[PDB]
Amino acid sequence: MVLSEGEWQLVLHVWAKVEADVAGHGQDILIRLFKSHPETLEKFDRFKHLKTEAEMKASEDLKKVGVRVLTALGAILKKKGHHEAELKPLAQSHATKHKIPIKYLEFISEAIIHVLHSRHPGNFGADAQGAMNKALELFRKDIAAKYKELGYQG
Ligand code: HEM
Repeated sequence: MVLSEGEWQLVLHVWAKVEADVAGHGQDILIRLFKSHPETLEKFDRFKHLKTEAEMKASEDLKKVGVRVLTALGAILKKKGHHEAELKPLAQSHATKHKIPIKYLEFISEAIIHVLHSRHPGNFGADAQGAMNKALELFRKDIAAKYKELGYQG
């Protein structure tokens, strides 16, 4: 798939608002994930222990990870589709070290859209949301293809 410049602009425009507070958004997206799809939390040996949303909120470690998640995602989005190089090492670690199914990338996508929707209503109307969904869809499809090449495709 291919996004139009207009669609990229909508993505980048909300993203710029996310960038005003990476850590806070990182935290909101992960907690959202963990709450909606608790099975995802099992994938994190580091966080597995966290029982309640309050604990999750208090975890500096969880916060730290959210920043790394968003930072990486942000770098990919800014590439506007030319993200081969950035994807490689991400696909390698997620497929071979972390074993993260495409399904779970679907769930995080859903959490991202949910949080942007809540926090940036004015910059996240139907068009912007559609643009974001395409971008996240393109990410997922390219990562899936890499998984396959790497022997995981799952
Ligand atoms: C938007 C998609 C995601 C991006 C951009 C992303 C990015 C990252 C990055 C950059 C790191 C550090 C380097 C590395 O290990 O690759 C990381 C670690 C990790 N990620 Fe992803 N990831 C995403 C989705 C997920 C999902 C959905 C899960 C599981 C449900 C997952 C599980 C992990 C785990 C368990 C680690 C290592 C955590 C630790 O021991 O600190 N990630 N992730």
